[PDB]
Amino acid sequence: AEEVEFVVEKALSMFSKMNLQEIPPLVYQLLVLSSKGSRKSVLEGIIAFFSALDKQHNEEQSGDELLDVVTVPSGELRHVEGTIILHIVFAIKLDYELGRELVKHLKVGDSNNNLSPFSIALLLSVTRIQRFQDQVLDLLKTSVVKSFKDLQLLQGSKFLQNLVPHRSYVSTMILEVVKNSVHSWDHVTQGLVELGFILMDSYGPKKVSLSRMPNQHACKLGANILLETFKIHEMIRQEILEQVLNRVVTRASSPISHFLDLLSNIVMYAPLVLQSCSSKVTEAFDYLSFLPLQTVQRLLKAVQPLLKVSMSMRDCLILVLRKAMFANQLDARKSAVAGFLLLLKNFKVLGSLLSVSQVHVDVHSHYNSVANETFCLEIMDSLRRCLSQQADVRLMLYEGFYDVLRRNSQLANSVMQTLLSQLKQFYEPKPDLLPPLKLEACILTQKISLQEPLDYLLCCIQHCLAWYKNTVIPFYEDLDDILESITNRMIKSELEDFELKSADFSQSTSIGIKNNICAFLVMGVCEVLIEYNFSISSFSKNRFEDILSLFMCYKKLSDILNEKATSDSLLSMKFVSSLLTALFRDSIQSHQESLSVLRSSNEFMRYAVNVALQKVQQLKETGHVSGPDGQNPEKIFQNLCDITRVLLWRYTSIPTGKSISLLCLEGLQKIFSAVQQFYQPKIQQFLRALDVSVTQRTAFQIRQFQRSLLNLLSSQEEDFNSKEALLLVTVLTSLSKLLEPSSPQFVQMLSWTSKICKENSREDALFCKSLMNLLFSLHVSYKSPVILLRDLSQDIHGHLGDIDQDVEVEKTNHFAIVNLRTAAPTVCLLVLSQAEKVLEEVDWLITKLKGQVPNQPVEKAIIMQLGTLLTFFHELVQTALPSGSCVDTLLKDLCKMYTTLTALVRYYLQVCQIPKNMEKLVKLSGSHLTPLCYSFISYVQNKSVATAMARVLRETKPIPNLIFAIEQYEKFLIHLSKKSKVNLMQHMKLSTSRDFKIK
Amino acid sequence: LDPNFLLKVRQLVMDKLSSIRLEDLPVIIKFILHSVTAMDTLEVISELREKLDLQSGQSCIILLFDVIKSAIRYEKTISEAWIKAIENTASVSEHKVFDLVMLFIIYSTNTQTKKYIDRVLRNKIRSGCIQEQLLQSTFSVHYLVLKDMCSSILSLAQSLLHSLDQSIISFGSLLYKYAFKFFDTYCQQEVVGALVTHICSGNEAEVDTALDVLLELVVLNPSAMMMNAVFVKGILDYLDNISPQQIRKLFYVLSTLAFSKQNEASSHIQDDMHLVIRKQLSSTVFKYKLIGIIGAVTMAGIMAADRLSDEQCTQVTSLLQLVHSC
Amino acid sequence: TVKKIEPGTAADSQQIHEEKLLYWNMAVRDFSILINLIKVFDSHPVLHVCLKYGRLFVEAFLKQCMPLLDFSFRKHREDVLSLLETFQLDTRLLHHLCGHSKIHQDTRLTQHVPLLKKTLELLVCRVKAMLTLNNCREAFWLGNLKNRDLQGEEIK
Amino acid sequence: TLFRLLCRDSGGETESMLLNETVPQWVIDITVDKNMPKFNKIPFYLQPHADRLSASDMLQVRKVMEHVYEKILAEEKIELLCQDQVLDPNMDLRTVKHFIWKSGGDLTLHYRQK
Repeated sequence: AEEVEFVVEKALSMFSKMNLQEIPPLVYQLLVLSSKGSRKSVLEGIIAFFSALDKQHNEEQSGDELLDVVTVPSGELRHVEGTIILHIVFAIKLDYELGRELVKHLKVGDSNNNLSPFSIALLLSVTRIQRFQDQVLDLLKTSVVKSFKDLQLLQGSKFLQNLVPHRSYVSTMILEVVKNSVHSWDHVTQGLVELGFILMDSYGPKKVSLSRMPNQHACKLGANILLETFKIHEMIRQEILEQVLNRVVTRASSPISHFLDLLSNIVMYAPLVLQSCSSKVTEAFDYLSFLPLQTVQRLLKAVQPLLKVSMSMRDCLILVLRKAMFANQLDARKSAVAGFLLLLKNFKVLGSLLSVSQVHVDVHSHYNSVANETFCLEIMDSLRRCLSQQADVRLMLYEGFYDVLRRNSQLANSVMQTLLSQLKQFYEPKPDLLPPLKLEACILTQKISLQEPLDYLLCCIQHCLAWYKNTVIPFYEDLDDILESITNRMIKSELEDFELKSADFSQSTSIGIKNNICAFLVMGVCEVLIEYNFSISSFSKNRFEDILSLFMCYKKLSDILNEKATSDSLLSMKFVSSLLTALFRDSIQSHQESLSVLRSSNEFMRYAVNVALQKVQQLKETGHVSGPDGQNPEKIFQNLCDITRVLLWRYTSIPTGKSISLLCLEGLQKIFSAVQQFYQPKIQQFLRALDVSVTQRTAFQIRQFQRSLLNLLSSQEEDFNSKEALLLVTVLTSLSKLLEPSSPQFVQMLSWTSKICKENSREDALFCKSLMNLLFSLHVSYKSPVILLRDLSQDIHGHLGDIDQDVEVEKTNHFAIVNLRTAAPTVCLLVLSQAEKVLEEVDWLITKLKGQVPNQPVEKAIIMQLGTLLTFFHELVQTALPSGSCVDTLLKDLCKMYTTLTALVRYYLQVCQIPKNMEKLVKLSGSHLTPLCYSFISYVQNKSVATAMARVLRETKPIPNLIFAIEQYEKFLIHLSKKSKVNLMQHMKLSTSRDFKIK
Repeated sequence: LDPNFLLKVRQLVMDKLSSIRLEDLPVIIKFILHSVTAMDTLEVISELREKLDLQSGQSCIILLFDVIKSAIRYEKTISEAWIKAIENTASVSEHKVFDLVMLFIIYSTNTQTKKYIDRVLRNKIRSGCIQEQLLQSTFSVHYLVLKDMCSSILSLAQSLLHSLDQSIISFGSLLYKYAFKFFDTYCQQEVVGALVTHICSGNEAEVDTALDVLLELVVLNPSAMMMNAVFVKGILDYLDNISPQQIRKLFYVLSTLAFSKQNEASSHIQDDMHLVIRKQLSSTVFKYKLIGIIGAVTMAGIMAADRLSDEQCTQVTSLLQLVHSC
Repeated sequence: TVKKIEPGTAADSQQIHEEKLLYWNMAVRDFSILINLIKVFDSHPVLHVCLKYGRLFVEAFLKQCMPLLDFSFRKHREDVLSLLETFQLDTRLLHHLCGHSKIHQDTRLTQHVPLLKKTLELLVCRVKAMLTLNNCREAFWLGNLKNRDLQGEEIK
Repeated sequence: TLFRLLCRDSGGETESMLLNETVPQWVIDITVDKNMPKFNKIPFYLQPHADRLSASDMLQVRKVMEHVYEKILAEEKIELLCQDQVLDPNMDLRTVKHFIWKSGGDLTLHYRQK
């Protein structure tokens, strides 16, 4: 055993001396020799040599392509690595002990510094052995997740970030394994594809906080792995596309959003897809009829880049979709309607340019515009026949005709005749009969349901007509006449001609359900005509008086339905942005006289702002907006900028159901959250459109909201607008995330929040909780909050008193926000959560530090953190906390405090073959924490169906858990006192025990 | 249609499922499987598991499974719901041929359930739910549908053989033997190639078990193993990581296969085995000299086994004279 | 033997509950005699056995006897208090044994102390849970026991 | 032959639709995505005539001359040699490897002061 150890070790010396091309011959002989001798040292040496060899090559490769000092060229380096990996893999196929050593050597929570691009590529090729397939792939999955947890933990702390020099991450490591796999590493791809699918299956979004972000990163890595492997390796792409389509083409209604983005990215290389894997798309197209409507629309939008460039795929899609049209089975014509709508709103040119002995002939015929127009018109005629189907099918067509009419201008006439004819079925052309529309004809009774979305039909007509009269001009003269007729007759309607103040309006009776459904249609019609009368005749008084009367018709029926007991607004986002701008910040004498009609109605102000809030909320929930151009991120972003400017101006210009200014502040909070969530790269352009860098513009907005909060605080307690103050802090919290922490602007935000917390003593607990959470979020990214935590504990101790009931605790009054009512359970629960974060950071250092063996600077910082956190706990362990969750959380946190102390002692137990600071920390814990923990336990216990048994058996855990933690700590202090020959138990008193004795 | 009205007609559809003909079984089931919602999946599939008996007759059964394979091809929930029905069952009597056939179909068709099928299979075998007779009956009468997925079955058999429980190991060995017996020539070569990998793996448990399977295959079907001798001969190149006890067994199966028949194919292997040992007996390496003695004594046992002409008697005698001299 | 005594249910015969309670009292007396023998035999192998198996006896007590005490505390009150009071004398000697192990810093002995201390305190909290289930929370009251030697000499 | 056309006819409606289906990815990368192809790299040895370096194939001998000069006006003082032959300052490494080198190993260049 010793003799074979020397011969291999001497050969590892030859690794750095012998030529690179000579290594693989040496490895094979030394690997097979390892069968009868040492096994771990053989694999560890090969892995260590190439890990440093690759690292040295990476360092020297970076730089200009001008003359460089390169030892090993990348071409031969990947060749020797690739053939040596195959040598190791072949050895495992005959040994099974070398493979177990490799997994055990590369076992991961710990950073696992032995992981490298060479070792990861070695592990991936090992997965070709079915025995080690699941075992190795589980190792790689755990490594990336832990690596992302480490990355998230470092970025969220400044204390932790200073002490840890940066290290590479497994996610970065695997990506360059894919990059290096181009050099004939075909033995890696199969395990590389399997790992990418495991990462995306195990950590895909299951929507159907702390751990959600690292899970999203692991899923993204799988998509990056699968996408990059698709481009490089031609023989694995057909398996990637087939597996991707398997998770997407289902009726299981499982969350597949991540899979659809990967499929959309793969088909961006359409010629790359058509060359090898094109049948998989065609078989997927065959199942489109059986898929649900939601799946078909999302699947077709994913393979849209493929359809844009390829004629055969469009021909295959049309061929399949045409069958679904003629298919008698329902729920499949719905997918055909979606297929034609998506295909007709995106492509101006459609159409092409068999039996056993039937072949296709390449006819060289020029493209005919007339033939294409006839082809497109025939499809629209097939869509017109679908306006007699279920209300769901009509809804898609109304939403889709506007996009179709904007893409294909030749079909504009077909749309209007199709739309006008449908309106005639419900429009009363008699110039004096009321109501203007036959609301009973839109209802299907068989159970009373809705047959025709008449309000959505009018919305499509109004938008399509508006586009018509401004685009194709440089039926239409009759469409304005009808809409004008509907406008006037709806206003003079007495709200009884609809058979609607309260007849039944119930949710169970048939007539009640019909009235509720009919109530939505008339309100939706009012919204559409409000949009219509705004643009026509420009800013004329008479039309605006008709909007207010139309709104009152909508508002009155909205009130009656709300009080007895919703739906989206039919206004487009562009109109809401345009309406708000004129309604608040338009100053032109011609416009002023007409706009005074709309500005005088306060309820119209509520409606206009609230609809804008609805539009923003749809963006956050869904990612797109309901109205026209509601799935175009560029136009949504432009509308957010204009809406923000109006809401920002209104809130700042005039201070204060809810008032208009409060509504504008509420909308501002949603927009800031929505902009950062979706339009992350447009933040500089978003802040630019409000009237340097992101930090300078953000600070200007931040200081604007800072002054507003100062005015609320400066007022009296009864006048303190709690709702606005919390909403202001939410705005400041979101904006402060944009500042760079290493900047004078960030320091001012931290310095302003600290001053507010130290001087204001509001009685509202929700405001205090939000303000302190802002202070701690800012502070943690600046420095360790242990000093801040220690000062807050002294305030909680001062207000709530001491458990001794015979000594007086002096009131520090470090922060005025920590008053007698907010001290518990608001500040106490808040600081305990922050101290729990501090312990999780320190315990991460010790784990990283212990597994490592700069041991000197990290040890001092850890001891300094635990030394300060001891004083924080020393204050709370002798506070008369209420019997609720404050005691339970402190007991659980004290257990975490002692667990971390034990982990530190066990570290020095491993290293001591004891500095003065560690001496003082052990002495400090035994003089200020341990004796007072026993006093707290006595304090807590003395003062005071099947679920009752559960509650009492749950209450019996926390105190024994702490006693175990203290005794476990003193056990390892005895072990350290023996190894280090210094008695650490002289600092510790004797353990105090309790005896129950019933009265 | 009305969900309640659709439920009632589907219940009547499955009510008389036993009394219907054979050719309509695909289309009637084709209706039911698509007539499944998210919540109703578990309850419907459990009924269909028991309401189905299955006891152009050979073709229509294949058509039935072809419909099911297409029906669950894009449906993971239905495939997963089938296994839950089998997992919940705790009585051996309920398990039938149709039960085992479906469990293999889900394995081959959908790869997202490889692990879940494996874990449940271990429990059923270990608890005695799945028996040799159920496996024997499954292959015997429904090898037409199983033959399509011989690669999938052998991957399942190979994984079962890596276990540490004799019940699982015995079943995995049986899965190898039944695949060799009922499938075609190409999948038989896969069976032998899979066994050779186990013998060269290094595990004492796998090498011992795989050698027993090879001996059973030789005794059962010497003619089929006769043309697979090239791969079996390849194990002789990896005698370094094989114990002397297993070397004796490896020579026994090689010797009993070479002398099973008197055809011209055997005579090529017989003289091939003589020369392999002849060049091991004379090897300067001492370990291979001992391997030659073990192999030559083993061959002489089959050579002189009593059930022998003079020319055979002098041939085995000459082999012993060679071993004595070396 | 103690692990095999089930608490049964509250709907069993009163004599059955009385018999089990009498059975538990004998087990505690036998435990008391065995534990008290560490005063004369105070070698490490004896203390290791007493320290290791004292924890297991207490764990079985609060898992098997405590549910029985929940069922029968109103009808049987003097017996339950007598059983708990006598068992309290035994647990005090377990505490002194834990202190004795830590004072002499015997690594082989102190490696059982943390788990026995948790179960010793878990018993104390379990008694209070019993009183709450019988609406006697105000009857519960703790006190700090004096640290004693193995012989019984106070450590101060 | 997948598709044949004249150069000027690519703009037509029929040809453009046909080009989208026939043009392969390796032509799309350069003509549409405007990506830049790889730069081939030729490593070589600098040794004193009596430290491996990797450079672009297009690198001139002058660049290698000045690198040695900084290691130890550059044109006048330093003459580079290969196979005991003088190297033209304007000649590139790619040409040197092909004509003068006449060997199957990494190109070796020898530097000596003029």
